[PDB]
Amino acid sequence: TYDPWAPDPLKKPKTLEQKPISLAANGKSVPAVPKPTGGYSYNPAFTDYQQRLMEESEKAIEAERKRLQELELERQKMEAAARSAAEAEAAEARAEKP
Amino acid sequence: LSRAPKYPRKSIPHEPRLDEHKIIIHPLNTEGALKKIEEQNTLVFIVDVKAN
Amino acid sequence: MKFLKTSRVCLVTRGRYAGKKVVIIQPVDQGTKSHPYGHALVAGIERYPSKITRRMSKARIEKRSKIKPFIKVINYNHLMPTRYTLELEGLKAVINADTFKEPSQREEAKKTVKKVLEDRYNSGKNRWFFTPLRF
Amino acid sequence: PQEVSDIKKFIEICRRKDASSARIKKNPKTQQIKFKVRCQRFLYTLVLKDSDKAEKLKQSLPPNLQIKDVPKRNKR
Amino acid sequence: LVPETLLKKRKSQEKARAERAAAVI
Amino acid sequence: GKAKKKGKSGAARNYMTRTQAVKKLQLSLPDFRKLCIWKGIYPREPRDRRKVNKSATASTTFYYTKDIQYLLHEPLLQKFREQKALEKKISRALGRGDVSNAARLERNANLPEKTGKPRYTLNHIIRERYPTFQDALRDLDDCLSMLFLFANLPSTTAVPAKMIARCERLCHEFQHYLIVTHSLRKSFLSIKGIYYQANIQGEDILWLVPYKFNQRIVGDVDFRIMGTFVEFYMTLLGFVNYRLYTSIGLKYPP
Amino acid sequence: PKNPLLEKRPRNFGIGQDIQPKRNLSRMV
Amino acid sequence: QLALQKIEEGDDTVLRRKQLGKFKLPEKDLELVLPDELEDSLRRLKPEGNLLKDRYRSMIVRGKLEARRKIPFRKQAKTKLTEKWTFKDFRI
RNA sequence: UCGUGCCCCGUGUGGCGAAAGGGAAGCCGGUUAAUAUUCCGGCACCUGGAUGUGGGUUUUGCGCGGCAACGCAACUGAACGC
Repeated sequence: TYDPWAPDPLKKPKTLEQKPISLAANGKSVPAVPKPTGGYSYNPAFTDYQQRLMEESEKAIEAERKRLQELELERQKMEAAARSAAEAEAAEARAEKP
Repeated sequence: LSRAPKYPRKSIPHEPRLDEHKIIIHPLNTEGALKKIEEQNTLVFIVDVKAN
Repeated sequence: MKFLKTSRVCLVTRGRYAGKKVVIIQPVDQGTKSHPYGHALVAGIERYPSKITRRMSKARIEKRSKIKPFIKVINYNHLMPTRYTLELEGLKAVINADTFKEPSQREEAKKTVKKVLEDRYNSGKNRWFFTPLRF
Repeated sequence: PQEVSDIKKFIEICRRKDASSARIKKNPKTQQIKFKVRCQRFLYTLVLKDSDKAEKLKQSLPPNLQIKDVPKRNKR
Repeated sequence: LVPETLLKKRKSQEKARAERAAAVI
Repeated sequence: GKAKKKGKSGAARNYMTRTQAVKKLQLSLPDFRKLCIWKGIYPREPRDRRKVNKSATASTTFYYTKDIQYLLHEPLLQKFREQKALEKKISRALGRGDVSNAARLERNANLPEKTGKPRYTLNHIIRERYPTFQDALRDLDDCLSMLFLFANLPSTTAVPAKMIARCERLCHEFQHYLIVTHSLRKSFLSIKGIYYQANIQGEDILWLVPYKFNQRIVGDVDFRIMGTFVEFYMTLLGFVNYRLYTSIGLKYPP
Repeated sequence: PKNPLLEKRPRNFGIGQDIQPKRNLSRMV
Repeated sequence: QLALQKIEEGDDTVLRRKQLGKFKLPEKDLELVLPDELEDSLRRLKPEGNLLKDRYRSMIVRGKLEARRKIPFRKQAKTKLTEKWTFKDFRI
């Protein structure tokens, strides 16, 4: 068997010792398996479940509000383009010793 | 492919040709160097011709 | 018959906006005290919208369809008139002579010009005005 | 060498980190006083009329900055 | 805007996307 | 002295793009990605990517030039070329109709679909990546989560069925070690899976195991690179199991 | 509906017009 | 004032704005049992999420590899079909 | 991802050959028995690299002004071309 822990570069470069990039917004290293909370239980406590439900509820509320707002902006942009097109069509029809 | 020789052509690598004992030969004891010692805080040495 | 009227499309031939296309907001043939020659108050495009291809995403299309406008007092000798006309209701009296005496009024006028021009560009009409001249 | 014409700019220059030293030159024949501050790239000179307020500018200059008067003879 | 129906809609969209991803000589 | 030229030092020398690295190593893209996963070569980000490559975009991948130089000396490169030449010889034997020669040469390929083991041996890589057994114990969380997940997957070309059986075997051996040393500490029934926390030689080890159901493989993951991770982690877990069994004085493998 | 800002820009490959497209030239290699 | 302005574990739910790879990672799918879907036994538990996708996301977030998309079709080499000389010269 | 490939481009070919041709950048004062635009003091510059601070630009995303000649401390710009 083989048991580890018991010109080629026999030393690794320091660039390999450099830590990888983290995509976390605080920039800190994320664990491979983060520790779960009580709100992720299959049979959760009532307070943990209600806290998670309130957080996801407000996130859904703000997401739907943003989606409706951008939909209304797109609708107003389309209506303004249609009105400008109608105005352009009407203008074309009208033209046709010290 | 890069070379992967079955024997090294040179068995022993050379020692460094220009070490410090060969680079510095002796300081200069002339009166100009002795002037420069306290005038400019400068020491004058005779060194190897191939040392930068 | 006179052709340097409102809604006339012209090309700027001199200055920082040389080569750009403008629409005449107001013609001053007799001149003013500050500009004692035939001149025009114009609004035009400084940065044309980029080309749009069929595989572009909606966000990319919205980003590339933006227009940077400008407003200008320009001598008639520095304009090349074109047979094209650009009739826009939103640009009626958007600028006057006193617009150029205050930096904030120029900002508001350029915002209005940007809105009206982007509306007309999104309509798909007057494509010659929104394509850049190659020279 | 650069001449500074504004007191606020001169105070910022004297508060810069690379301001190694400063000296005061007095020219009584022209009734003027020069404040020179040595930085990494440039020597900055502020030229003033010789006056008590020009003397009090030294107290508004930073204390950690070494400030010396120029002698009448530049001995090597 | 009922948050329960919004969360149900988001979940059903997510399972829809997940099932779509997992699916003469 | 002589005036330097622009772009000959600094970040332009410090970084290489993935295209430059692949051409420098003279590899195919799957072999390069596999080798980067196995040797721990990570993507990097220069301050100004235009100083490295004028055609770079936001999706351009960069690496350290010294890391690519280090990859030049890895013995797995000759293993890759040997396996490619061996596959050409097998194709020649089959095309000439020498079925016995083709079988004999195929026995030298060491395919995972008959051995249950990775196509290339990563034993020398294990010691390079983990200088200490404590470092191996600290990477056991990712190793155990990946292997316990892949023990419940269907057979694919990336991970064949015999390799899946070996994953299950290694996980069972690790579980038997935990049983006989009473190292298991905590467990949790979440909505995603079962969490286990054990303590081995003073190191807390937390890993997540799926509930026994049909697991869904979606196109949103890169399953072949996940298989390369599986090969590396089964090579690691074999040695971890051997060390733990030998430490508590048991015969390994059971 | 297709975007009204999409445009067709056909190329004319006659003599003295737009640059010739890249053709199969294997007969003349 | 300038000095005051200069003076004033990672969580995977909030990511940085810059992407690592071909695209910025999407927000994680909702891992939550709704109140109408709540069960009272382990047998009727409906498991949430995807563990393989979670491990892949963990790899990308911790920066061992960049995020790439699947290429279902690769561009083929431009070729021309022609008839072999023997089949052209065949006569009957 | 049929993972072990594909795409783009065309111009050829290397070297030597000028202490008066072309060419990135240093001045003054002092100093030795004998060197000095080379040493010492003061005051600068060029080339290349890395990465900060201030300032600039941006919610009308990539500055503003002048009729204009053009100006202003900044004020994106790959391939391929002029």
